[PDB]
Amino acid sequence: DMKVTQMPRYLIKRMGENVLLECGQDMSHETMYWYRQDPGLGLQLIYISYDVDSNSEGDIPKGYRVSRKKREHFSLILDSAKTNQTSVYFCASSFGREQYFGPGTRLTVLEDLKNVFPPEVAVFEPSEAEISHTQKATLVCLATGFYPDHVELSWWVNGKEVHSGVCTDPQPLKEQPALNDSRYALSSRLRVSATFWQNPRNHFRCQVQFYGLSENDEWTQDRAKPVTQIVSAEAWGRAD
Amino acid sequence: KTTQPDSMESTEGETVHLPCSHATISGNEYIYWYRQVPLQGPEYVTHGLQQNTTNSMAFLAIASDRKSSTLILPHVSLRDAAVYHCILSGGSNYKLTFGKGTLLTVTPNIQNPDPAVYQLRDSKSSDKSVCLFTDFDSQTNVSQSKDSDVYITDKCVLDMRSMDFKSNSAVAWSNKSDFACANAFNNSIIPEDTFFPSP
Amino acid sequence: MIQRTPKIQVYSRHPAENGKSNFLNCYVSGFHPSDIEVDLLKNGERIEKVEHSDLSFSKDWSFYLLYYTEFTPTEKDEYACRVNHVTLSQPKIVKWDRDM
Amino acid sequence: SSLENFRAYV
Amino acid sequence: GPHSMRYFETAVSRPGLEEPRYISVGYVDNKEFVRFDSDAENPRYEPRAPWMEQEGPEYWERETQKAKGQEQWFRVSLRNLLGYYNQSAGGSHTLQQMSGCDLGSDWRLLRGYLQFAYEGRDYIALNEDLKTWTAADMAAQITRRKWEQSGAAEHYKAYLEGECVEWLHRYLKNGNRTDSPKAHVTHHPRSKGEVTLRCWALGFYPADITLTWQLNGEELTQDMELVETRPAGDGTFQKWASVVVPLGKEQNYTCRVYHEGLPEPLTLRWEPP
Ligand code: NA
Ligand code: NA
Ligand code: NA
Ligand code: NA
Repeated sequence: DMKVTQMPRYLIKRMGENVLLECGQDMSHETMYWYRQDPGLGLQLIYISYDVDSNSEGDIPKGYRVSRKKREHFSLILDSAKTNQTSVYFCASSFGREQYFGPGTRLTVLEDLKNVFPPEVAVFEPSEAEISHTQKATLVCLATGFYPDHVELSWWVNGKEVHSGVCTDPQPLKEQPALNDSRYALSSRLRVSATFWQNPRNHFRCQVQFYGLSENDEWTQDRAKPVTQIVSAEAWGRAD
Repeated sequence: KTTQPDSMESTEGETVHLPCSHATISGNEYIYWYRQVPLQGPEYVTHGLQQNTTNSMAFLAIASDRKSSTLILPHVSLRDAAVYHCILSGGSNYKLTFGKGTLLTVTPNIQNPDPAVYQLRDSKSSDKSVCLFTDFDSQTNVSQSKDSDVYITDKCVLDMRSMDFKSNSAVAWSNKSDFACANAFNNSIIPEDTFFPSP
Repeated sequence: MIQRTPKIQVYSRHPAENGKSNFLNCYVSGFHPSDIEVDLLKNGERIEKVEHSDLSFSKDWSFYLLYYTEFTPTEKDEYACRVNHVTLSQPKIVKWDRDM
Repeated sequence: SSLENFRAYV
Repeated sequence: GPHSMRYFETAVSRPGLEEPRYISVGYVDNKEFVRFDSDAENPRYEPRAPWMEQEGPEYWERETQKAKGQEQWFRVSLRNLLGYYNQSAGGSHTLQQMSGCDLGSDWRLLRGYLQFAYEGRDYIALNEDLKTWTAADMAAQITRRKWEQSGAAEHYKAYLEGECVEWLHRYLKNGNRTDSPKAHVTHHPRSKGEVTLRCWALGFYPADITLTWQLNGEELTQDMELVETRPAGDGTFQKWASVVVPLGKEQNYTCRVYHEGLPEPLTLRWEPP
């Protein structure tokens, strides 16, 4: 019932382009908020909306403006994106008790899109030594060579998304630690019993959703356009 | 403003006590607690104006002079690991000022550790490999490699709820021919009885 | 919604004494809504220097205000209060009687 | 000293 | 002894303009001591009793900020009310609020008050327990559910039991006091052989008073003519009660004046020459 929505989860924008971030709440709460959060720093209020057309600047309003024409929505507008507006933006609402937060939008503002790459995805099968030693089987998924850090990795067993027996790296590694524009690598594990892995009818899929370029995004480069896409890697269980 | 310790460490299943100091609180200011898992939306935990409040998520104890409080999380779960923010919220105010908060880490209680480093092969290519360090006790931390061509993840906990089972793991991989699962985690303080299957 | 028409009283602050400075009051009470127009009149002409109390209300939520001006009564000068309110079809005039 | 109303509106 | 503080707030919506018309009047022992008025050139809380003039600049800036907060609370509340009552059209949508506390001789909270009216009728009120609400209609029940869910009563209780009582103490010490009525009887022609005797009570505070006419300790059969109690304009009240009596019999009639500031009720009459 208490739900605040934000889409997309990730967005790439070129420097100087306009941006529109949307937030919705069907509970018709009077109060809505826009915050941003840079890594290692706290949530900072950009603007608060007390009601339709009743907006007040927060702590860091510069470079933003808002729109609240109906109580169910609250928009954040960046008229000319700056690279230093790369951040995670959270919207919130309240009826007078606590604040309810949206899932956030990760915005990455880039000078150009030449360093934008989708991930390559590989599944590493369980070792026979683990199977014999523990009677468990661990699959490893590596998502490599992606930039910016705009991925959502999920595991699917027999066409069903799974969370049990899974762990995804909370943060990706830099493929070239010394570079600020280094591509990333992310790993995840899925662990099952050796008997489950040994059934050839069991299907495993590591899926990586990458949030890259859109249709209205101009691409003048020679290489394959790094569009928003799903990149997967699959494996079946086996007896030997 | 509130003041909290930067960090708190705990093992799952134990009680966690998160202290908060707010000596300049006014009579009309509530004590709210919010938590945030990295990169996720913050989530309300509890609030109170005076004395004690109990809900499904936590217990809040407020001192009689209202100058300090404590969030108590009995039998913590791995799902409770987050940054916990104690914030003053004026009863007439919709604004909040998020401070540093307390990073709460909760380690799994590994029942039967069996530390081991396994070698995993790519599903489609026979040349690509990864090293998996797993089943070690929560006391061990995994350091990055001394070699820049070697990638080592931080430890991660996976929870197989169907059984009463949790396990820690870290992954290492590289392109250099000098790399092997026997030397992969050399820069970490790993158990002496770590299992290295003989190739 | 309830609307109530104002009750009016016109009187002096102190017992009237010809040639002695005093205050002419028009007390409007029991009215709802609060928007009201009140004029104090001297021989049928509107008095310019008129002040009023701060709007408040009674236990039944009805408003009350006191409108007042300094005046020096005489045997022949006549005074009144004129009130308009949404519940009235025409302004209501109440004459000042020093004995009441 | 005046009351400032609880943040929840009517 | 017993003392009280109250704030009487009125907000009239003007949704086509920046803010509603908003006025707050504060009282100590039913005497006005402060006021905030949006109709003023520079809206701010101001003293309305000379003993408040010693409070200090921080007090006035703090009170003014609370009033600007109340203005917004009333504006959004009035927009909600507009929707609860299906956008029923009107030029004077009014939200009124009364709040405050009664203090006893032993310095305890005797009674806390918080009640609202919309369009001149009861809307929602905090009950004596300072924990539950009485809702007057369907729209007020929507408000009640919202306030029960958000724990609103606890904020108001904390104010009434705390800040309200503390500041009422501070005011009583600042202001260091009943004014007894001074009465007189006036004599007026009425008809042939008859006269009007008018018993006046002036300069009294509080407003509560009783005037009666008697003859040799006994009540009169006639109904007295009286006027409702009215303010004099200097913080004091007036009232009169009249009887019609035979010319030459005036001295026999007595007026009695009952007031809390009187050790005993007044007794007076018209004295003939
Ligand atoms: Na909600
Ligand atoms: Na199976
Ligand atoms: Na207090
Ligand atoms: Na309590």
